[PDB]
Amino acid sequence: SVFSERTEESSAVQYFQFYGYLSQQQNMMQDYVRTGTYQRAILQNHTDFKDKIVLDVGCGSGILSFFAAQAGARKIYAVEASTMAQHAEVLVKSNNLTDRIVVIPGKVEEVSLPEQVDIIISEPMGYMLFNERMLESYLHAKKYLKPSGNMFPTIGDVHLAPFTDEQLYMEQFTKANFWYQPSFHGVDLSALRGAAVDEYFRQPVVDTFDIRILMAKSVKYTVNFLEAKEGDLHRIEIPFKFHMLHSGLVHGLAFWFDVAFIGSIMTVWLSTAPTEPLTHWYQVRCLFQSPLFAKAGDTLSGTCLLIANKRQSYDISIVAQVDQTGSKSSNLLDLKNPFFRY
Amino acid sequence: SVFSERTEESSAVQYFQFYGYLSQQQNMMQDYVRTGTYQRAILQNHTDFKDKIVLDVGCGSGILSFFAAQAGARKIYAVEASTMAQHAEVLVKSNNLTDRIVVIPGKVEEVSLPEQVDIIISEPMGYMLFNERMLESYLHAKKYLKPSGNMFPTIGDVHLAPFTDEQLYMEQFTKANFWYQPSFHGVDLSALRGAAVDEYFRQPVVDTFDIRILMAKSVKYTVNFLEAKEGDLHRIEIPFKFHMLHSGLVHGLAFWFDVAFIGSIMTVWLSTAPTEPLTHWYQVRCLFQSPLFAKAGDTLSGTCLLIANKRQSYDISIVAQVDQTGSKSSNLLDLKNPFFRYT
Amino acid sequence: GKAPRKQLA
Ligand SMILES: Nc1ncnc2c1ncn2[C@@H]1O[C@H](C[C@@H](N)CC[C@H](N)C(=O)O)[C@@H](O)[C@H]1O
Ligand SMILES: Nc1ncnc2c1ncn2[C@@H]1O[C@H](C[C@@H](N)CC[C@H](N)C(=O)O)[C@@H](O)[C@H]1O
Repeated sequence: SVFSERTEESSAVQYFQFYGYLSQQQNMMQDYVRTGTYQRAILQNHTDFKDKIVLDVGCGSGILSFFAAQAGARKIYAVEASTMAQHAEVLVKSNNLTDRIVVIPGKVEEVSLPEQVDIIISEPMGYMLFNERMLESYLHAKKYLKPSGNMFPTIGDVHLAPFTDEQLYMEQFTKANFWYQPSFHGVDLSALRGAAVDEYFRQPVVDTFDIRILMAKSVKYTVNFLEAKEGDLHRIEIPFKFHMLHSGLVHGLAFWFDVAFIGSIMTVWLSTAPTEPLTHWYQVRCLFQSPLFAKAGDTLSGTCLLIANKRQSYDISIVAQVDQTGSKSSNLLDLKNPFFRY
Repeated sequence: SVFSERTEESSAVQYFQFYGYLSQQQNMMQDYVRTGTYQRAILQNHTDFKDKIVLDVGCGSGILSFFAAQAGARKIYAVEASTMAQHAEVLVKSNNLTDRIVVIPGKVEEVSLPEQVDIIISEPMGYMLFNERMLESYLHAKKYLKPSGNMFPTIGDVHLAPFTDEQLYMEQFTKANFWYQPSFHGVDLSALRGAAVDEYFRQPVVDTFDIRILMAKSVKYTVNFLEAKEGDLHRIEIPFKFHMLHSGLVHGLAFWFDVAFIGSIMTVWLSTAPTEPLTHWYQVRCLFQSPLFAKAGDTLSGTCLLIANKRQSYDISIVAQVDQTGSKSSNLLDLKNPFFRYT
Repeated sequence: GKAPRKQLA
């Protein structure tokens, strides 16, 4: 199937094992901003569900299918590939909604639905929006969507912006400088200095921060899920040209994302921005190995390039330069293995 | 090969990906008790290394081999399956020891050595001693050992003791009770509460603790690395009978381990016990499903059965009873999926 | 397991 072609089956086992654990479903469910905003998006746009056929892509515990049922959906196909599907069916029975929610175990790329649906709902957002590659499964599911059918969420914005955080940079630099020692128990490690710096700065940093660390207005990259093909997420090129508002050392680029549920009654936004209350996605920062010096009024220009890999993630390349001085920073990051600093 | 026979390919990929990170090698290296004791044991027993042939099973950074080279080893074979082998080679050249340390990329049971060896060094101990199943790779390397050759470390003692931790036990139901509510955003979640409880109890808890929770002297199960075979570790039956020193509710079994480097000059101990300073192994605790009341003087008997699996770990079966009352309990735990609690 | 060796401070 389309899934197994792009996914190393060893990565797939881990991935769906992780989501088989109830503790991990609990973790997402307890994110009240996430779960509460999803419920609000569905219930406030009840006309988009009243007597409709729904697809829930990756239902997990089935929480979103229950919201669709609360909003008057006639039939809801809840597709889930992990063993969590079993527990979802238990909840469908215990909540007396066997006539309306139908759990379909399996990968959404492989299962068969008896009919086309009026609306697809899902929560496929990972860190930096794109980690896990579930957006492709969400887009892939449009093969079941009726003409002019809706997507919840409808669109996704990724925001990137340059930041200054001396303490963060030094924390990582100090770790890598373990390998700068000339006599660790009598042993010279210093030849592995460069490799150590490479390794540590390959890790994106997932935590939150104050917005005052941001040195410019963010650049927005938008994906319209109504229009996008799953092939559009194999190679994501995001050019940027920041006008620097503060002078100082640029230690990297900070990333967050918003999604919008564009309904027939209202548009509801779920944001993971540093200006907004904390979600379980936090924010993501990609460090440069050496920061770039910038004056206020300068332009920091370059390209963030996301190349989808077969471990359900992306290899990130960020090229950036200060145009006024020609000071340049090239970086390669492994989104699959981040540093959870919080 | 033997490794591929007993190990799932995907478990193996993930495992050697993990040790391929300099950050993880570093984590072990900067465990001062661990790295310091290994160095101290190798150098104080300089007669065992002076002009001898050595095998380092899973050299990683090469650290332990460099310690052997510091003690005057003629030749040191450094075997490492992960991509860390490349970095180890870089350090051999940069420390001017290409003549003495040879780095062999590959699994110890798949590669070939030019010659046999006088002594084998390794640090193959996981938490609860046996996790990762690297002890089997260690024992397997005796095919390259000369007769009367030595093992560093030479033995390993796993320690088991009953504990009382009422708060640790109750925390499991506190966490699981998230699911016990009739309207989570309109949804009755309570049907899954029992399943949540089972999930948490399947996890051994890796952290440290105050020794006051221990209710009896530990019982040890010993593995002599000179004598033991790989097969001895496929099924590890650890019987126990605790002479209870304190009265209370016993909530589970606490685990730790020591190893000894039995050299010609002296015997050096590396302990991960809760009486000693903290190591990166911490300690491990496995809860019973139901607590048992025991009086000081009673005997709490049973078995800890460790059954090896193909994910480089063990399924833990623990059965225990208070002999004087008949009251008994058990649990099944997954050693590869522990809850890291000192985080 | 996923992280066989646990992090030490
Ligand atoms: N290709 C796929 N087919 C079916 N399910 C998937 C696929 N990829 C990921 N999933 C599941 O989608 C879920 C993603 C969760 N973030 C969402 C859980 C649930 N829908 C909720 O909103 O709480 C996980 O349970 C995954 O196991
Ligand atoms: N079957 C095997 N063959 C070769 N190397 C292995 C095998 N199993 C585990 N290892 C390696 O053994 C090392 C175990 C580490 N605890 C020791 C690292 C290093 N010797 C040190 O003491 O710091 C890891 O780097 C593993 O990659």
